[PDB]
Amino acid sequence: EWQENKSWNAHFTEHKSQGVVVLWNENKQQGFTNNLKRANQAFLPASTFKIPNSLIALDLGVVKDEHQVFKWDGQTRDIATWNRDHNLITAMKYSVVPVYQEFARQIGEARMSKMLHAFDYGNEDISGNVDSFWLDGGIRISATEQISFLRKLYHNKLHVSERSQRIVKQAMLTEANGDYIIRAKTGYSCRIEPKIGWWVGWVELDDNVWFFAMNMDMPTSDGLGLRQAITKEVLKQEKIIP
Amino acid sequence: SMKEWQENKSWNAHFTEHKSQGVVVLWNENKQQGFTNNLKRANQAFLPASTFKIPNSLIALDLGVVKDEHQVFKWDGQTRDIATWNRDHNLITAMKYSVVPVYQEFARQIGEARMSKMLHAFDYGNEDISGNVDSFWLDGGIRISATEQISFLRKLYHNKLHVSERSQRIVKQAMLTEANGDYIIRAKTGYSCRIEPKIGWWVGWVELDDNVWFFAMNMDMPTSDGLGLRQAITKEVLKQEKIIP
Ligand SMILES: [Ca+2]
Ligand SMILES: [Cl-]
Repeated sequence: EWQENKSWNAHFTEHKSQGVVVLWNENKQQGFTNNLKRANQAFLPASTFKIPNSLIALDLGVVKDEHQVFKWDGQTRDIATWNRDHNLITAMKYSVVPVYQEFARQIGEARMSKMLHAFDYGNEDISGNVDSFWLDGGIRISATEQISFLRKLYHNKLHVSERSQRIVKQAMLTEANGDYIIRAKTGYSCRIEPKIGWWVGWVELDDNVWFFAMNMDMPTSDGLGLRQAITKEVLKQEKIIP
Repeated sequence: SMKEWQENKSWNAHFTEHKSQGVVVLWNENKQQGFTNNLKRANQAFLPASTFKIPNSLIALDLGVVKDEHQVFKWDGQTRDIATWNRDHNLITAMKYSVVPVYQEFARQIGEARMSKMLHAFDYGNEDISGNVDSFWLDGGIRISATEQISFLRKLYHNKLHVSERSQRIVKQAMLTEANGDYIIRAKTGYSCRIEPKIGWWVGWVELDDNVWFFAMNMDMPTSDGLGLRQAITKEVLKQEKIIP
């Protein structure tokens, strides 16, 4: 079931914003959120789509392994970290859109649609550019739907090879210490209103796993760090992390 | 500057500062070159102690003794000195807390014949497991040097060991120790505390955006009070060489 804890809204309004956090306790099969309506509202996934895009590119052989080098095309884009060679690990880390646009072109519309239907990923609608539909096209996915998809990935239940799922979970690694491991992906939907930031993933503990998906209003890029900061505030307050 | 192995005695100051002695060995994967404060000790073979949990994990996975990283190894109900051992574990947490009893059971199930054959294929150390099948890495005959640990770890990193790619990916997951926006460390600690010379170990690697740095260190450990020096001295070297900030 789901519990709504409206008191968590303060975590957003104290930053002059609005948003949703969704938590899932895997051992207890219990969900929590500050806002049930928005937890189930579907938005563009923006660069959180790099999780399914990575899986499809690996399973089909577009990407051989996490070491294959994708050479910079020599065109200088706005984010300096994009203007260099990458592998799957660093393309995820710096959210290198052009590398993933090339993945999508090579996958093709037909195979992309077939795979997203098999994943049950959002509204499964890739209209718009084959190479940008997750940024300004027709695909929409909610925070609760992100949890469902991530749970399948965590348990190697998606209809792609076990190897592809293990490689993407490695590439999602974001933080690790003696208390917890976070595997996750950020997103920033900055073209189509409502402009929002995403953070989706999970926290591995010794004894349990907490899945999470959050999004928040993002009228400018100045607030992007609040995606992880707000989430961690909630995790700390609830004694999931120290 | 073309030498495969180069001695840099300036790192000794990190040992001297902590009234300690030992060896740090680094390997720059992009440049295929190595660095150490003590070439002689870098090539001296010691009991691996709990750094042996890396090969032991690989063998148990590949033979099916361990199904995967979620299988639960129930506590046998016997209360031992390290409190974190006295509970149920999986591969991730058994590696993290270095739960010896779990891996002793692994070794008994693998058996001496299959254990010997696998270490031979791994070319691991002196490949000699005389002693108890269940404790030879703690007080038996197997010995491995720091440079030999590097070579073995490089094989693991590239999935070049003879076991399945899946077994190798799982163990590399279980070796995860630290990760942030600057680096990822996959490593395993050890403490040889039964047979002289008593020593501590830390072996593994540091993943950067555009390179990997393998490391293996051991140091004299007359009592357990200095165990934190294994990571501290290693990190002091990594900082001096600008590998981590
Ligand atoms: Ca595959
Ligand atoms: Cl990992």
